Amino acid sequence: NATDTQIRTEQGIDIITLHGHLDTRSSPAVQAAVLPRVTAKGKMILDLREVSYMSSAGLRVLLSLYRHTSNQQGALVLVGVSEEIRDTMEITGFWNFFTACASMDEALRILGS
Amino acid sequence: SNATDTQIRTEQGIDIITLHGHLDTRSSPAVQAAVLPRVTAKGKMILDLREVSYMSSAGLRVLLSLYRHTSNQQGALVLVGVSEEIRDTMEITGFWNFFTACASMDEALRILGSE
Repeated sequence: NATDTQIRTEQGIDIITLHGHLDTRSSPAVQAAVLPRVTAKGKMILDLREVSYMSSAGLRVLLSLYRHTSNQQGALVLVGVSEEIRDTMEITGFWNFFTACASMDEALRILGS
Repeated sequence: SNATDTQIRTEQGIDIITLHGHLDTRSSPAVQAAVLPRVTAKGKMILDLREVSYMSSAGLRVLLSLYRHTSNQQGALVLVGVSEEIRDTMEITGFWNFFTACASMDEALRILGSE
């Protein structure tokens, strides 16, 4: 259940990789881990290629993530949002806060490589 | 009917927008297209929602683009009179956390610094 997380920096770009399902039981541990890893004027990539589903509570984690990156003057890219997930974020209107692509490769060009 | 009654005005620097109805799939475009433009630059806007019963996904999405866009113009916004039932809905998601709200017009004008 818990989300297996991996966190690193390569050239001032923080890469948080997530594996699992943003449950409502599993959401808190990921939030606890991700928010402290945002950098001011910071560039982050959140790789969601192996996240299978978000419920309301997992989407709240992204928005949470987005609001403090927004306020930290930082830049965040989502990598590999599942079709299903995007379609669910498009309905609510949350999708339009975010920058997103399908590859780690394109994601680094967006932030400066 | 499904049409929302939307008044817009400016009191001493503040753009005040008043809504009557619910914001669903049918009623939302008109509210967004009407309200969204009056978002000026470095502005002040009270959105009075005292008389809105509810708002579907599409509706709250309207509050969303108003927030996003209110940002593009780096301006202010206070939501007045949001019901508990609508307020719970925006807490489910955490959208609620994007906004500044109060129950009275006075407090808004105050949060915006008026008389």
